[PDB]
Amino acid sequence: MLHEIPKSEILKELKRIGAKRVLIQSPEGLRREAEELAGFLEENNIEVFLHGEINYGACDPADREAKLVGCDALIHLGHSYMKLPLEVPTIFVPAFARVSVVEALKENIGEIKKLGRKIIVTTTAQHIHQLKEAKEFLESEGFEVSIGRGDSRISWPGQVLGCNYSVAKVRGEGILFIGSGIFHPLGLAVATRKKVLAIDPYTKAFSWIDPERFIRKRWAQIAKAMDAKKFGVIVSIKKGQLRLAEAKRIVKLLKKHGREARLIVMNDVNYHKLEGFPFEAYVVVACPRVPLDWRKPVLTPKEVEILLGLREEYEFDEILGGPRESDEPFGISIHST
Amino acid sequence: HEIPKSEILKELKRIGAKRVLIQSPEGLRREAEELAGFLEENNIEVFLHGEINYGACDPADREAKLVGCDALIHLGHSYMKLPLEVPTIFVPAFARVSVVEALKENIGEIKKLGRKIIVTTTAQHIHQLKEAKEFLESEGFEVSIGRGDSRISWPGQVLGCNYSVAKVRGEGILFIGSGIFHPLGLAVATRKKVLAIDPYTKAFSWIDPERFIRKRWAQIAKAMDAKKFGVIVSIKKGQLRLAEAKRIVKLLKKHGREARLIVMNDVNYHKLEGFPFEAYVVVACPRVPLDDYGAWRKPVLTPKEVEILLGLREEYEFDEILGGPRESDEPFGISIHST
Ligand SMILES: C[S@@+](CC[C@H](N)C(=O)[O-])C[C@H]1O[C@@H](n2cnc3c(N)ncnc32)[C@H](O)[C@@H]1O
Ligand SMILES: C[S@@+](CC[C@H](N)C(=O)[O-])C[C@H]1O[C@@H](n2cnc3c(N)ncnc32)[C@H](O)[C@@H]1O
Ligand code: SF4
Ligand code: SF4
Repeated sequence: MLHEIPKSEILKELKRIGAKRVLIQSPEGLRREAEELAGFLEENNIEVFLHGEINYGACDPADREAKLVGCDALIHLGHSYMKLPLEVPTIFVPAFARVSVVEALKENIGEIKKLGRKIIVTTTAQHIHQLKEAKEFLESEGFEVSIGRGDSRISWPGQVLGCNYSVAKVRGEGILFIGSGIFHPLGLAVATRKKVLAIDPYTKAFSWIDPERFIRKRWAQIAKAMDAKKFGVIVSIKKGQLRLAEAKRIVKLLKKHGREARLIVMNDVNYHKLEGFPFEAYVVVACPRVPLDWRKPVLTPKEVEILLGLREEYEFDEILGGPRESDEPFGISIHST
Repeated sequence: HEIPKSEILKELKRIGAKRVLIQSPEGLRREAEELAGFLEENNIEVFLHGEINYGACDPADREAKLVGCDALIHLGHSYMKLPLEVPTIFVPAFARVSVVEALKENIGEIKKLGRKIIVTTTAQHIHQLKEAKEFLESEGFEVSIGRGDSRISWPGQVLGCNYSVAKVRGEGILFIGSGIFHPLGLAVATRKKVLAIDPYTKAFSWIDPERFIRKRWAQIAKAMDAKKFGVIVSIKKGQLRLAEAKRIVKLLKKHGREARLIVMNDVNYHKLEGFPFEAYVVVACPRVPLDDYGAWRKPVLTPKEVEILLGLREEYEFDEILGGPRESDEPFGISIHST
C-alpha cells in the first residue's frame, strides 16, 4: 500500500497553468490509480487521456506522445524527475511506501553493526521520505551515516536507481541498502566494491550481498559471445535512455577488432523483436537492467569491453549525469524546458 | 523481385544521404542487414530499426530524425499518403508466382461471379494484375479494377484496413491471393459475392462471411454489460484516429457508459491488463480487434460495432481506414517520397 495520490494539489497545479488536456502515464502498480485520477481531473473540467504504455521510469517521459495528441501538460505517475528536456509541462508524482523502515532496521541491528561504524546508506524512491528517520535511528545506534547527493539522474540524496549508484560513491566502510529485491544491492556491491547489506522493509528480512555468482553468470554470457563475428548494438529512443554516441563507439570498436557490428534503434528493447536478424550476439546500450535481467548472448557496454580484452575488472553499466544543483521535493514537482 | 541495391544506392547518393535507417517486416530481417552492409561498403552509415514493422502506415521517419538519419528506407511495403520527416525510399515486395495458371484451372468457378467482375489482389501480386486482366477479358469477362484512395498504392490493391479498390460497379469480386482475412474483408465491406483463388495452390473458396459476423455479434453481446470502456488510439502516423476516437468517447458517455481515451503505439492487451475497463474499443488498425487469436481477455470492439452496441446501427459494417482521392499511382518498383 502507498500513500494516496494528492489529487487536489495536482489539479491546483494543472489549474495554475490552465491546462485543458492532459496525458497520464503510470507504471504497472498504478494502473487503477491512473484512471482514478483521470476521473477526478475530468470531474473538474479537464480532458484526460491515459498513456496505454507501461511506464518504467522518469527516463521515459511521454512528453512527445502528449504533444502528438495535443495535450497541454503531462502527468507522470510514480517516479520523481530526473534531468530531461520536456516538450510539455510535466507534473511528477512520486510514490511513497508507507512501511516503516525503522521497524525493519530495529529487527536487524546486529547485522548492521557487522557493516561497520561509518556506513553508507541508500534506498529507493518508495522509501526516500523515511531516509531522515533511518539516519537518525542509525546515528542513535552509534553509526556515522554517510549519504551521497548523487548526480542529475538522481532526485534526492541517497536515492539509487537500477542505472545509477552515484549516491553510494562517498566515503564509508560498508553499504546499507533499504529496499526489496537483489538487483540494486548487487549493483551497489559491484559498482563500489564494498560489502553490502540489504534489508527488505516489507519482510524485515536481510541479505548479505555476494556478487560472485552474478559475475560468474555474466562471464558465461561473455564467453558464449567470444565466438561471435556478428553483433547488433542496440539503442532506445526513450529520452533518458538514448546513448547514440556510446553505441556508435561500440560499433566502431567491434569493427576495429575484426567483428561486424550494426547499430539498432528501438523503443522498448526486447529480444523477441530481434530473432530474425542475422546477429550472433547483442550489446544493449540503454537501460542497463535489460541485459542484466534471450536465446543469444546480450551484453552491456562494459561487458563488451571485457569481451574485447580492453577491460579486466567487471563493471556494472551505469548511466551517469553531471552535477545536480538542487533536490526534488518530497512531493509532487512540475518541470518544463 | 530483387532488392535493387544499386537503384537504392543511387537514390541515396542523389539526395546527399549519409546516414540512413532501414525498417523491415518480419520476413525481410536478413535482407535488411544485407542491404545495410552494401550501403556501408559505399560510405553510407546505416542503422536498422529494431521494431517489427507491420505496414507503410507505420513509417519510422520520426525515429530516423531522432538519431540524425537524413533518409529512411522502408522495406517490403509501398507508399501510402502520409507526411514524412525524412526522404523515404519504399521498396515493395513482389511475389514471382504467375497467377494466370490458377485462374484458368478455376475458370468455371470464376464464371459464377457473372459477366462483369471486380478483380483484386494484394501488393505482392499487384504486378500480375495486368496479366490476370488480359486473360479474363480474353475468356469473355469484363474486368473492372478500382483505383482506390490515398492509402492504396496501385489500382486493384487491397489492404487489411482498406477495400476501396472494390467499391466499383460489378456483379461479384474475384480476389487473387492467399489467406482468409482479405477475402473476408471484401465480403463484409462490399456485401458482394467474393471468390478467392490461391495462386500457389490453385485452390478456390467462395467466401461466406457468416461465421465471422456471428463471432463479432458474440463480442458485442459480451460488451452489453460493460460500464467502463477504454477507447484506444495508436500514434502510428497512418493509424492515429484521434477525432474518431474522441467521438466514440463522447458517444459512450452520451449513452451512460464511462469512456476513457487510451494512447498507445503498439496495441495489445497485456499493457492494459491492470486497468479497470470492462471492454475496449480500438480506433486504429482494424486488424487488431478483428484478427485477435485470443490475446484479448476482455471484449474488444471496432468503432462500428460500438454504434451497434449503443443501438445506433442496424447492420454490421466493416471498420475501414479510408484515405482521400489519389491523384497518381505508385511505381512498380522503388519509390522515393519527401513532404
Ligand atoms: C521496472 S524499471 C525499475 C524501476 C526504477 N526505474 C529503478 O530504478 O529501479 C526497470 C525494468 O524495466 C524494464 N525496462 C526498462 N527499460 C526498458 C527498455 N528500454 N526496454 C524494455 N524494457 C525496459 C526492464 O525489464 C527493467 O528490468
Ligand atoms: C501484417 S499487418 C498488415 C499488412 C498489410 N498492411 C495489409 O494490409 O495486409 C497485419 C497484423 O498486424 C497487426 N497490427 C497492425 N497494427 C498494429 C498495431 N498498431 N499494434 C499491434 N499490432 C498491429 C494486426 O494484429 C494484424 O493482424
Ligand atoms: S534507465 Fe532503467 S533502471 Fe534507470 S530509471 Fe530508466 S528503467 Fe529505471
Ligand atoms: S491493415 Fe493495419 S497494419 Fe495493414 S496497412 Fe492497414 S493499419 Fe497498417
